[PDB]
Amino acid sequence: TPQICVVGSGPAGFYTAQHLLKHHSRAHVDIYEKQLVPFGLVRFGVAPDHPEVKNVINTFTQTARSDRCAFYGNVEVGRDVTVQELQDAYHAVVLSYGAEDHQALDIPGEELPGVFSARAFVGWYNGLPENRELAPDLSCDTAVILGQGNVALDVARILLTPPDHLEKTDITEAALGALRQSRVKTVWIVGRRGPLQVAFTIKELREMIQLPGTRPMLDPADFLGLQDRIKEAARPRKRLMELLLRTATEKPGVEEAARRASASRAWGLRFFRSPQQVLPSPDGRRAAGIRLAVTRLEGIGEATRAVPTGDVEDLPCGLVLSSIGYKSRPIDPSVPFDPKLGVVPNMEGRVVDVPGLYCSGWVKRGPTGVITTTMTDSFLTGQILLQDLKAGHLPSGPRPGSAFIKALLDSRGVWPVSFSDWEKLDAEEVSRGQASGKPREKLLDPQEMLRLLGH
Ligand SMILES: Cc1cc2nc3c(=O)[nH]c(=O)nc-3n(C[C@H](O)[C@H](O)[C@H](O)COP(=O)(O)OP(=O)(O)OC[C@H]3O[C@@H](n4cnc5c(N)ncnc54)[C@H](O)[C@@H]3O)c2cc1C
Ligand SMILES: NC(=O)c1ccc[n+]([C@@H]2O[C@H](COP(=O)([O-])OP(=O)(O)OC[C@H]3O[C@@H](n4cnc5c(N)ncnc54)[C@H](OP(=O)(O)O)[C@@H]3O)[C@@H](O)[C@H]2O)c1
Repeated sequence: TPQICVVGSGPAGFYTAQHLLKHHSRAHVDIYEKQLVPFGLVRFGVAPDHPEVKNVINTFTQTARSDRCAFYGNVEVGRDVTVQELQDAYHAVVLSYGAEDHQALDIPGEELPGVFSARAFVGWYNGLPENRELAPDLSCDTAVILGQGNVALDVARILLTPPDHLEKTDITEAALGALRQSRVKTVWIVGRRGPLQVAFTIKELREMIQLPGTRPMLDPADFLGLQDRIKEAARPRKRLMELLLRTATEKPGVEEAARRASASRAWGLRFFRSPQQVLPSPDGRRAAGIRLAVTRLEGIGEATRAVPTGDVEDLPCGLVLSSIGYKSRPIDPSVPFDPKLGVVPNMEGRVVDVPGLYCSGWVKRGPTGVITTTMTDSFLTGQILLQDLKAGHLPSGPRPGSAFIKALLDSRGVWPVSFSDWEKLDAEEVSRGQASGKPREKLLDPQEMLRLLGH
């Protein structure tokens, strides 16, 4: 009986466990997670107004209910148990811990109150325990978001959606409250390159264009030479550039021009600007604006880069959301790590120079890609592992698995959360939502969570 374990319970951990159980009839798989509950970014990242994306949880639940799979919540690898200890107890270990940081802006004024990263803002409305006291100040009337990817569109969208539409979703009661009292009425999404280089996709661009109660603000002159610099383009991108182009140079209708007429809120895209400094309010207590540098594009195809002209533009606002990407961090200094790419160095999932040690997901390929991309790349890691198994390259001797790790957890006084234990937490979340008609009301205090379980 082979013993294997995974580090992290988001999509890379679970899709890696499903492949192993299906193609090896006796292997046992244990999954370790630092949060008390499973699923990663499917629960704490995907927006609450996107319930259909979260349906992969059903396939995860089936994997976890199998008799050769076990879950161990509330365990922080590299702190409560080290990577070397798991390497000694199992025949193989799979690092799937994602990317827990945000890329920093690194400019004068970033520390001023009213400045936040998108990732801290998303964790706030999604119920991630460490951000439950974020208390963003929504009493200003303008918000500026830096960077143009799908993450930037999701915070602009929760900021501008009429609060009643968010009513029946799983958003936090506390975040819902605060959005009801917000004065934010204008949102700007600022990029350093031009339209041709945006990072978001079409389903997401189109929901923004149609968001009830709002209107779009695109400038006609940023869009010159578009419809020509896109002759040779492939279906995907060209379609996207024509939705942006339509929306920015074509006359609405009698109805659509009137929807735009009575809308209390507005959102716009800005091009050729780069974050230079956050401006302080007269007495310094908060943020009052952002000073952007003017830029010009030099280079060809993908590979184009933005260069500065020497000019500047000051933009007033009371809320700055930094959305220029996430980033992985080293977990345990015994583990290799490349600080330039933000990944664990590897060759098709094999950690460089570390027999028995593998990787899956964002920590294996970088912090980009959707759930389906994470899924199939995880299937690849699992194939390489099972072939290394069958050919005899893993420890050819009996290994204890959880019998040994559980003895250490006990001694250090760490209480692991099992899947049946999650089934209970899950049920309490469901009944707590029953009165307000939400699918659930998320539990946010770890201490209370442990209490509801009997400790
Ligand atoms: C805001 C946002 C919205 C997104 N929306 C979509 C969408 O709508 N559609 C889509 O298809 N994709 C979306 N994605 C992308 C999707 O989230 C990723 O493709 C996917 O979750 C990456 O999976 P992962 O397993 O690598 O990592 P993650 O999901 O991050 O999971 C890593 C897991 O490891 C745990 N962990 C971390 N450190 C440790 C440690 N030391 N010990 C133990 N456990 C640890 C984390 O707590 C977590 O549970 C979104 C991403 C973000 C950020
Ligand atoms: N529905 C979905 O499928 C979905 C939904 C949400 C999230 N996700 C995914 O999850 C992943 C993470 O996304 P993400 O939005 O945070 O990142 P992303 O997609 O890579 O976009 C990052 C942005 O920040 C910019 N940038 C980088 N450094 C900058 C700097 N120092 N100053 C200014 N701008 C800077 C980039 O501009 P530049 O282009 O010039 O460099 C780019 O606009 C993506 O793969 C996203 O697609 C998917």
